[PDB]
Amino acid sequence: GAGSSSLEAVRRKIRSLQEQNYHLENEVARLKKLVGER
Amino acid sequence: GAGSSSLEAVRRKIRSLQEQNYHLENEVARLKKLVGER
Repeated sequence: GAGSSSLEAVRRKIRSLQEQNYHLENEVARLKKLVGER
Repeated sequence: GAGSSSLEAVRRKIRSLQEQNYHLENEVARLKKLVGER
């Protein structure tokens, strides 16, 4: 009743988000490195 | 859905990763728009 937060749902969200975290992290990081204008 | 185990750890990893997703998403995005190099 007053508990549960979808383990499978959060499991796929955690794993998925994780991938995106490293994807956006490396994307942004590499983005700057690629940019590094001025 | 269902589970009951580290729901807090995963819930925090999901919530955290989520925030980072939107943080890096809005960051990178605004970046590519900011960098607009080359």
